[PDB]
Amino acid sequence: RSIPLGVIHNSALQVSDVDKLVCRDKLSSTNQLRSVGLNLEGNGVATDVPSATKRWGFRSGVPPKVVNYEAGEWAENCYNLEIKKPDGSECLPAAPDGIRGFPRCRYVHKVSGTGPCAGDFAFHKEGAFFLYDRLASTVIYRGTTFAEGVVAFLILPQGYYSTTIRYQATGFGTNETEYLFEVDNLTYVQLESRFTPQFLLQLNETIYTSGKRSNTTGKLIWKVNPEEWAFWETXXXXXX
Amino acid sequence: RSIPLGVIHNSALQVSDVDKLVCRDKLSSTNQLRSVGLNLEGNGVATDVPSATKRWGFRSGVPPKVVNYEAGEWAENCYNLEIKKPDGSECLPAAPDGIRGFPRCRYVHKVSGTGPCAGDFAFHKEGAFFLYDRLASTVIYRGTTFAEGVVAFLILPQGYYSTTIRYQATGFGTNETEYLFEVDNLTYVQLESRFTPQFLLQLNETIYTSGKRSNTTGKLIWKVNPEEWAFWETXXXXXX
Amino acid sequence: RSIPLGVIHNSALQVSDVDKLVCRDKLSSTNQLRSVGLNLEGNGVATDVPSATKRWGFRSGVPPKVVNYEAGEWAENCYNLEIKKPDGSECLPAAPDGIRGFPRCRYVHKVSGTGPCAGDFAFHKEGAFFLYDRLASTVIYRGTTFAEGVVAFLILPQGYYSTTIRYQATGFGTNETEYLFEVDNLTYVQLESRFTPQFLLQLNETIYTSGKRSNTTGKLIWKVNPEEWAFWETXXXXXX
Amino acid sequence: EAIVNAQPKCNPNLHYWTTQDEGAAIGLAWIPYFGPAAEGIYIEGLMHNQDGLICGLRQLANETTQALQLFLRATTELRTFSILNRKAIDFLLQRWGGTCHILGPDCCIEPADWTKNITDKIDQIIHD
Amino acid sequence: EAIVNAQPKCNPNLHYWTTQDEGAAIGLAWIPYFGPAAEGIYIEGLMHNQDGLICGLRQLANETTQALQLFLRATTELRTFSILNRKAIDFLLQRWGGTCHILGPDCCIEPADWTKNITDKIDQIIHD
Amino acid sequence: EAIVNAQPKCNPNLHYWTTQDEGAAIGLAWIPYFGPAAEGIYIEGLMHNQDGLICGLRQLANETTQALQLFLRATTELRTFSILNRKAIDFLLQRWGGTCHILGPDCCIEPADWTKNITDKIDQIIHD
Ligand SMILES: *[C@@H]1O[C@H](CO)[C@@H](O[C@@H]2O[C@H](CO)[C@@H](O[C@@H]3O[C@H](CO[C@H]4O[C@H](CO)[C@@H](O)[C@H](O)[C@@H]4O)[C@@H](O)[C@H](O[C@H]4O[C@H](CO)[C@@H](O)[C@H](O)[C@@H]4O)[C@@H]3O)[C@H](O)[C@H]2NC(C)=O)[C@H](O)[C@H]1NC(C)=O
Ligand SMILES: *[C@@H]1O[C@H](CO)[C@@H](O[C@@H]2O[C@H](CO)[C@@H](O[C@@H]3O[C@H](CO[C@H]4O[C@H](CO)[C@@H](O)[C@H](O)[C@@H]4O)[C@@H](O)[C@H](O[C@H]4O[C@H](CO)[C@@H](O)[C@H](O)[C@@H]4O)[C@@H]3O)[C@H](O)[C@H]2NC(C)=O)[C@H](O)[C@H]1NC(C)=O
Ligand SMILES: *[C@@H]1O[C@H](CO)[C@@H](O[C@@H]2O[C@H](CO)[C@@H](O[C@@H]3O[C@H](CO[C@H]4O[C@H](CO)[C@@H](O)[C@H](O)[C@@H]4O)[C@@H](O)[C@H](O[C@H]4O[C@H](CO)[C@@H](O)[C@H](O)[C@@H]4O)[C@@H]3O)[C@H](O)[C@H]2NC(C)=O)[C@H](O)[C@H]1NC(C)=O
Ligand SMILES: CSC[C@]12C[C@@H]3C[C@](C(=O)N[C@H]4CC[C@H](N)CC4)(C1)C[C@@](c1ccccc1)(C3)C2
Ligand SMILES: CSC[C@]12C[C@@H]3C[C@](C(=O)N[C@H]4CC[C@H](N)CC4)(C1)C[C@@](c1ccccc1)(C3)C2
Ligand SMILES: CSC[C@]12C[C@@H]3C[C@](C(=O)N[C@H]4CC[C@H](N)CC4)(C1)C[C@@](c1ccccc1)(C3)C2
Ligand SMILES: *[C@@H]1O[C@H](CO)[C@@H](O)[C@H](O)[C@H]1NC(C)=O
Ligand SMILES: *[C@@H]1O[C@H](CO)[C@@H](O)[C@H](O)[C@H]1NC(C)=O
Ligand SMILES: *[C@@H]1O[C@H](CO)[C@@H](O)[C@H](O)[C@H]1NC(C)=O
Ligand SMILES: *[C@@H]1O[C@H](CO)[C@@H](O)[C@H](O)[C@H]1NC(C)=O
Ligand SMILES: *[C@@H]1O[C@H](CO)[C@@H](O)[C@H](O)[C@H]1NC(C)=O
Ligand SMILES: *[C@@H]1O[C@H](CO)[C@@H](O)[C@H](O)[C@H]1NC(C)=O
Ligand SMILES: *[C@@H]1O[C@H](CO)[C@@H](O)[C@H](O)[C@H]1NC(C)=O
Ligand SMILES: *[C@@H]1O[C@H](CO)[C@@H](O)[C@H](O)[C@H]1NC(C)=O
Ligand SMILES: *[C@@H]1O[C@H](CO)[C@@H](O)[C@H](O)[C@H]1NC(C)=O
Ligand SMILES: *[C@@H]1O[C@H](CO)[C@@H](O)[C@H](O)[C@H]1NC(C)=O
Ligand SMILES: *[C@@H]1O[C@H](CO)[C@@H](O)[C@H](O)[C@H]1NC(C)=O
Ligand SMILES: *[C@@H]1O[C@H](CO)[C@@H](O)[C@H](O)[C@H]1NC(C)=O
Repeated sequence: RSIPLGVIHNSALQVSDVDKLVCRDKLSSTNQLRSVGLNLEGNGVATDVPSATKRWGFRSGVPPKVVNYEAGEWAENCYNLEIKKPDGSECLPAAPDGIRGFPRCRYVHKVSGTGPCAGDFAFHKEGAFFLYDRLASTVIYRGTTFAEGVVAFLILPQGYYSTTIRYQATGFGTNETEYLFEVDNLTYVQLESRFTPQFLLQLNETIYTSGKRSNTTGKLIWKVNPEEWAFWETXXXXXX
Repeated sequence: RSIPLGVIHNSALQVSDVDKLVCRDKLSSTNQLRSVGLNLEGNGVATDVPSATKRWGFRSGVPPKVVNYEAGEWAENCYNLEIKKPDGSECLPAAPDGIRGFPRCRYVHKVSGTGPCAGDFAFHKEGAFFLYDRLASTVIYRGTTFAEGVVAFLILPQGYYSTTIRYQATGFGTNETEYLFEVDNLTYVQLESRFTPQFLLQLNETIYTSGKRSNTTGKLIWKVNPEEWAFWETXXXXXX
Repeated sequence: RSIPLGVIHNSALQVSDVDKLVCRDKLSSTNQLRSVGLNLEGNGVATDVPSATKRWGFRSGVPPKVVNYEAGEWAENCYNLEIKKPDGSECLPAAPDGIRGFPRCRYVHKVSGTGPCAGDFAFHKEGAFFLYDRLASTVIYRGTTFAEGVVAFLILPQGYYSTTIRYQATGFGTNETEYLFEVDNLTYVQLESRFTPQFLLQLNETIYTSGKRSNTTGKLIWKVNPEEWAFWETXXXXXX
Repeated sequence: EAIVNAQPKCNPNLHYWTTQDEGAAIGLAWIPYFGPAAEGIYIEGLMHNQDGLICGLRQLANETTQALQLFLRATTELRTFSILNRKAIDFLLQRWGGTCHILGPDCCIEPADWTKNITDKIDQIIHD
Repeated sequence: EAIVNAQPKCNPNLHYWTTQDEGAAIGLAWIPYFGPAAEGIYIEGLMHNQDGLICGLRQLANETTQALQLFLRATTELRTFSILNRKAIDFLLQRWGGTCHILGPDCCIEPADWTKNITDKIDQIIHD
Repeated sequence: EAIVNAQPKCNPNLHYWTTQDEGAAIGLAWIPYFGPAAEGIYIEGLMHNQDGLICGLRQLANETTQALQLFLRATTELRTFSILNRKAIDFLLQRWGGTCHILGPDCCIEPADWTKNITDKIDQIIHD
């Protein structure tokens, strides 16, 4: 039915029944109301680029919608997309005036590349929102850092480090998408779902220090050998 | 004075006096309030293109204004205008973001052509609104289907077929405007006010089936011979 | 703390304490609330172009903000800025849709010229607003007449002549800015702070009537010889 | 006052369209990616002229126009969405924007059951 | 608190402009197509410093600026039109946002006439 | 009803960011020209799962999504800022949108102290 409103009662969070009036409920001003955003991360969804991009898809005929929210959660994983069609045209719209990136991201996964982009806008296939700076959108904007999340509404009771991880993509938004983790402009690693951000950063440092970067004009691509816990509770070639 | 608000009382719709307070009046939530749009059609105005375009005019110095409305009436007649000056410049502004055509139209009268367009925006000379998709505007947008209508505000008590009819116009927006009903790109019929949409569609089918379309590279224009009820209660040449 | 609200009590204007509830206070409708704009002029700030432009400065990283206001004060002094960098690029953004100039100005000081413009937007260094037509902005828009002012909020109790004065500027927005009052396109007067608008207009009329305008293709610049009250309570060369 | 339709004609039947924001979606249809396009978000209905409401509505919207236009002229807002919310606020301020004097014509408080609740106690006290 | 003008000067007269949304238009002037241009929608007035209100207003607007700027910093809305409506809501919530205890300092209900209405009945009962 | 977290996992700690519009600025920091850039307007906090509120919040936001999406589908407003204000209005209309019948289940008026205030007077009248 209507949009639920959370309220603290009996030492527990509840949704207030509109069909039942509680006079003991006290709302003393609009400052007692809050909209808040929570990250899908916090529910345990896979956050690696291959798993996360499978949750987004292109669709035409549905106008985008934005809703504001006033407080949010620091993110471990955010994303920033520069996707083009094979012919060079942009797949994503420029960010509307006043929409900036999500404000707290430990790792920004920046994906550049190409896909067929068969639809006017990119939506969340599970109905979640793309969280920007205190604005939640149903669609992805070009080159703008976002976290996946959902919004709640409440009656209240009466340093920062960011690291960008860059990737190339072909067939973005399809069944068989290909991802490459970028070490420099000529040195790439075949991306797997199981690669955590910390692992990619260590893999990058050991490639620089071991001198496994390309030393030709050509593109060098590494495949990494074989070598259930959430983030808060913890020329081709081969490398083993 | 203030914007009137309709309310049901004594088995009749009334406007509520603000200077008089009625405690028996019950407003239990904002969901009991509605804005609604009604079509000028329903009051019996002539709906043919020649009569309807005489109600609109161009004016400078007055900023456009939009107001939303939540429910509307299925239209028999809507209009869609592609008007240019003789020099090729557009007379009407592109539709602002989020403004789509009126959602239910039996016949869309699409008028293309030229006029002097002596003003920055096209307004309703009787003060009515142009009704789009749940937005009412004081001005006409280019290429965007609208119905003529007016808005009311209420306290509530506690398939679809569309056919486009195309026309050419010269001297649009003036005393002596000329209209042509388009059969194909080379076959036109001199438009009269008395021609109903159903008549124009039958006239079109009998021209195709009789082979009275142009069979040269040139433009063929037909004039139709001589041959008080509202819609809900029911090379030149000649043809008799 | 919160945004103050002015109210008339004991024959005096007061700010209402939110922590204290006064039941005798009567708010009978939203029409009893008003937002109003007052001009910095009315507090006695210097209004000459050299003094007033020193109160504005360029800054990046801060998004512009607009707030509406419903009533304002007739201004003696307004300003209108066409500032470019030395390379020809605009320093100020075009006025957003629906923002027009401040509606009542005895004198519009129109300043054209160049400066380094080291920041994305021009802000008021004292936190005042730029007042436009019933919209107050934190930033200056290109070519749009504004008055300097501040906004208040109230609970209410239960011809027009404009003259444009034109100036050229170099080093706009810096310590050592240079201003020229424009008589025609080839005749300028070195501007001083002490020059009132009425004096500049008289200086302009006596230059035309005395024939002290340039009579070559070149630019003639005059310096004026030596010859505490608020406005409501009252080739180079030389001229004495 | 009652609304007096003074139009040349009246269509007595109202074939209308609108939306519903509390629409019970089946399965995934509420997900924007999976749901209907802009053209398919509408419900439809048909209302007849019982109590003359349809003809009243046409006249009401007609008569609203002058006040609504004058409001739009005076606002600097490009698109106005706030009229109904403001009316609900004014509805509340009209009744509760000041001290409520019980039994006075501008105070919507019914002390009937409380007066009777007190009255039953006094009859009990008199019995004592 | 009372407003204390602490400005270097005060213009004691307020020559103002505004609009009126309930402006009784003559004939067709309310029709946008026929009405005034953007520059002609204004009424004017002149207010003097009776009760020191003009100088109070200048100081009030001056002192409002810090709180208003901090509000604008924290909102993501490009143009804010909602401040007065929100204040009217807060006015209502301050008085009616909870149970109203009659005779308590936070309940704007006057039972005077109702207490007197009851008092006249008891004097009648005592007469019985 | 109580909120029942049915997610595969729950991060029991909430490291959050927000703004404060009544932020006591030191000196000139409230002046936009002198204040922080867009990236520095945030306060931070850390909230633990006392009373299970964090896991409740995650489930609440999850369950809000269908109704919030259906609302966004039906509005033509590009950016919606008005949901909380509308909820405060509905809170008021639910209690005060009609005549308040004292002692009735839909009237949040406490006559306790007033009933006792009257009761002390009758005991005084009986003493007379
Ligand atoms: C609120 O919280 C709930 C509970 O956490 C979330 O529920 C999730 O909802 C989504 C879809 O709405 C579910 O995803 C779907 O899963 C189906 C079956 O699950 C597969 O994967 C699981 C592992 O998670 C296996 O155990 C299982 O055997 C299945 O293999 C899929 O069939 C669906 O497939 C669809 O999408 C794919 C991807 O493109 C297509 O290839 C398919 O053709 C098909 O269209 C779909 O992926 C998810 O499982 C639910 N999680 C849980 C824990 O129940 C809500 O989403 C959340 N609300 C919001 C707004 O976030
Ligand atoms: C709410 O409902 C009322 C009632 O239905 C509507 O009233 C109409 O208002 C318009 C103008 O506001 C009227 O139109 C004007 O009519 C004048 C005289 O009418 C002529 O036509 C009628 C046939 O309808 C003849 O009987 C009569 O003898 C006249 O020949 C005209 O003189 C006016 O002319 C102006 O416009 C024309 C067209 O460009 C110019 O050439 C002129 O120079 C002049 O500027 C004008 O056309 C209309 O008659 C009214 N109808 C009725 C039934 O009274 C409201 O409009 C409606 N409100 C809204 C917002 O819709
Ligand atoms: C509400 O009302 C109050 C009172 O009227 C206004 O207060 C003014 O606030 C501004 C700054 O916020 C003050 O300006 C500052 O003045 C400092 C000292 O004043 C000099 O000038 C005065 C003459 O007015 C002399 O008497 C004095 O000796 C000083 O020489 C300056 O040091 C400051 O300088 C800063 O800016 C300059 C200009 O770019 C830079 O070069 C400096 O490096 C430095 O950054 C500054 O100019 C002003 O004096 C206050 N007036 C009064 C009367 O107190 C509020 O501004 C007003 N609020 C709003 C929103 O309008
Ligand atoms: C007991 S649940 C109320 C909370 C408690 C914390 C602070 C909150 C807040 O926004 N305070 C604000 C209130 C206004 C004040 N001027 C500044 C602080 C209110 C946000 C919060 C939350 C929730 C979900 C996601 C992110 C953040 C965390 C929920
Ligand atoms: C008795 S007059 C109340 C009406 C009755 C019908 C349905 C209405 C409506 O919008 N219902 C909505 C109410 C919210 C609900 N979640 C979905 C349905 C309310 C619109 C209507 C009308 C009026 C004029 C023009 C077009 C449409 C027709 C007026
Ligand atoms: C006693 S202080 C109330 C004032 C009195 C005058 C008229 C005011 C007004 O806006 N009236 C409006 C009220 C609505 C009506 N439909 C049209 C007239 C209300 C504005 C005013 C003011 C203040 C500061 C700056 C400029 C203007 C001057 C303050
Ligand atoms: C493409 O995607 C579909 C659906 O996810 C899958 O069944 C199919 O195997 C994939 N590959 C090809 C070649 O179709
Ligand atoms: C790598 O490529 C990007 C884009 O092609 C370019 O902007 C960047 O300067 C390059 N870096 C180096 C070190 O060449
Ligand atoms: C990879 O390692 C090099 C070597 O220090 C470093 O400069 C670069 O920033 C690293 N890349 C990332 C994404 O951290
Ligand atoms: C040159 O590249 C090869 C393969 O990337 C690498 O094994 C070798 O160490 C490089 N030479 C250097 C870094 O001197
Ligand atoms: C043009 O329009 C006016 C006014 O409608 C009319 O009087 C005139 O006869 C028309 N034709 C010409 C040639 O002016
Ligand atoms: C008719 O003309 C229009 C515009 O000039 C064009 O788009 C359309 O293709 C033409 N149709 C045919 C059948 O040539
Ligand atoms: C006119 O008739 C032809 C023949 O069937 C048809 O294809 C065309 O769509 C008709 N035009 C209209 C406007 O219905
Ligand atoms: C050719 O055109 C003429 C005039 O439009 C028409 O009378 C004739 O039947 C046409 N010929 C055909 C359709 O074969
Ligand atoms: C430039 O401005 C600064 C600060 O206002 C001032 O100290 C300095 O003297 C000015 N001139 C030069 C040449 O730096
Ligand atoms: C003066 O210069 C301006 C801009 O350079 C130009 O628009 C204007 O026509 C000129 N006036 C004369 C009289 O040449
Ligand atoms: C300066 O004087 C001339 C002569 O009358 C006049 O035309 C011109 O407008 C004056 N300039 C200003 C700014 O008043
Ligand atoms: C020519 O210019 C000079 C200097 O501006 C001036 O003194 C002289 O009167 C002018 N001659 C005229 C106006 O005939």
